[PDB]
Amino acid sequence: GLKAAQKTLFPLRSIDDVVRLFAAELGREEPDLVLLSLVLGFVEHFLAVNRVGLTYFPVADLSIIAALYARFTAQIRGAVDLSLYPREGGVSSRELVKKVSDVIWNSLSRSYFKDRAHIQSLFSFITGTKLDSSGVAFAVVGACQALGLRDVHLALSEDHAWVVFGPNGEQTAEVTWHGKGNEDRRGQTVNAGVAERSWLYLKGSYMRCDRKMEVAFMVCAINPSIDLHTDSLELLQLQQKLLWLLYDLGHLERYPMALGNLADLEELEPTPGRPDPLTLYHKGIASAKTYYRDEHIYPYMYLAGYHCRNRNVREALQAWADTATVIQDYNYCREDEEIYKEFFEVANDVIPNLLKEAASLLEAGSQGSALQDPECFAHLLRFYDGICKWEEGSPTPVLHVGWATFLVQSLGRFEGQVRQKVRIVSPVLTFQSEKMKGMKELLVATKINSSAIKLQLTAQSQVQMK
Ligand SMILES: N#Cc1cc2cc(CN3CCC(Nc4ncnc5sc(CC(F)(F)F)cc45)CC3)ccc2n1CC(N)=O
Repeated sequence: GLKAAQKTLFPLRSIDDVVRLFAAELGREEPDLVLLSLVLGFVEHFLAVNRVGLTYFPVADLSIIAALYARFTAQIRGAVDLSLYPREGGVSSRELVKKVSDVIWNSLSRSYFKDRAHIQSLFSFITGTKLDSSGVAFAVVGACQALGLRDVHLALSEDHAWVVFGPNGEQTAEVTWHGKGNEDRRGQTVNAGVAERSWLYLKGSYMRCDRKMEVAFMVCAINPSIDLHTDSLELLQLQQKLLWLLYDLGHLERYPMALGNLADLEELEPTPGRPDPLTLYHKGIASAKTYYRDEHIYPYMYLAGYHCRNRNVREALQAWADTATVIQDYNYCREDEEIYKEFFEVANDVIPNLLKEAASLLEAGSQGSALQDPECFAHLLRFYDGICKWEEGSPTPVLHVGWATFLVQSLGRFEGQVRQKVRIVSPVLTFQSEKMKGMKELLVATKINSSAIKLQLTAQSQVQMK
């Protein structure tokens, strides 16, 4: 509107007043995305971007928020003439969605760093004419709600955002960019990406948000970071409370990554009487299994990261083996580079550092070490198996000799007598990839044959002539 009933909690003088606003909005038929995003971006601005003058909480006065809201609705209503796009069926057309996407896109500053913090909200859009990639998608959905287009909803993968709309909410449209130096496909469907079985489009098992999930998205999108070394405790507390509000109302049921975010917040500062972080990570994974065919990677990455921080080697390896078991049934496509980067960092940095510490601790007499547990060696092997299987049939390869050195080093952290105890069947482990099936021979020698490993992992045809 803003409607009279939306205004009665103002001014917001505290974290808990913001929470009350969210609770009130979530109790309405259609929570007001524009109002909520402006409020979050306002408080984020004054708690993370510019804390000059801060004494407790940046009071959000109705006059200030209403004026921001008016700037948004005036910009959208002036630019989008709904009479030019007649709505058949109480649903929107592709042309109308593209128009809204154009209006947001064309409003943005000509030149800015797209990867900077605090450019996610409508507050950034109105005051700085800056949005990040998924911020543009959110803004298009907020603009469509403001226009009365109840069918337009946010669609989310693990690295991208677009909208669904139209009859039965069955249409898809690109509304923002993806990555850096990819050609924009705004206006198009996502069918080619679903059909090529890329991770970016999750084989079609992406999130199709309702309004409540779009609220959850903006809450996950809060960025408490003040700088590299410093987070806003106020914004961490706000995000954590809003996530629990959403959780209690049922709106994180179909949002795996939000559960992982909340688990991470609880690890940092536990809320008395709430589920442990581990419980929450496992609920994230359950969500992915239940609603998204177990086709998501981050629920397992979140779990693994928690075990890695707690130096739980065994359970970190199991979770990373599970991440690889998901990825194996995708094709590695152009525009999947963020998930390649994650797997690369885990294989080539995180696991080696973890195993190096484990090796030192073993030398010092640790008992029950992952390095003496053949089931842990099997998890490491299943992690590599899934990466190798991922690469099979992909249009772009994954592995290269830069991975092989770390594989040899990681295998060698397990003594031969531990490695011997895994039974590789055609602990028991079965390999899905042809690369690992050929490597089986090499995996039990007391001294691993480094060169042969390297040849098998990279499928390098020849050794040096001279
Ligand atoms: N092990 C481990 C591990 C844990 C872990 C945790 C993270 C944390 N990120 C996990 C993903 C999370 N992303 C999200 N969280 C909620 N909602 C959304 S919707 C969306 C798509 C977009 F942006 F809208 F286009 C992304 C996304 C942002 C936080 C990143 C890499 C991680 N790793 C891999 C690593 N390299 O350490």
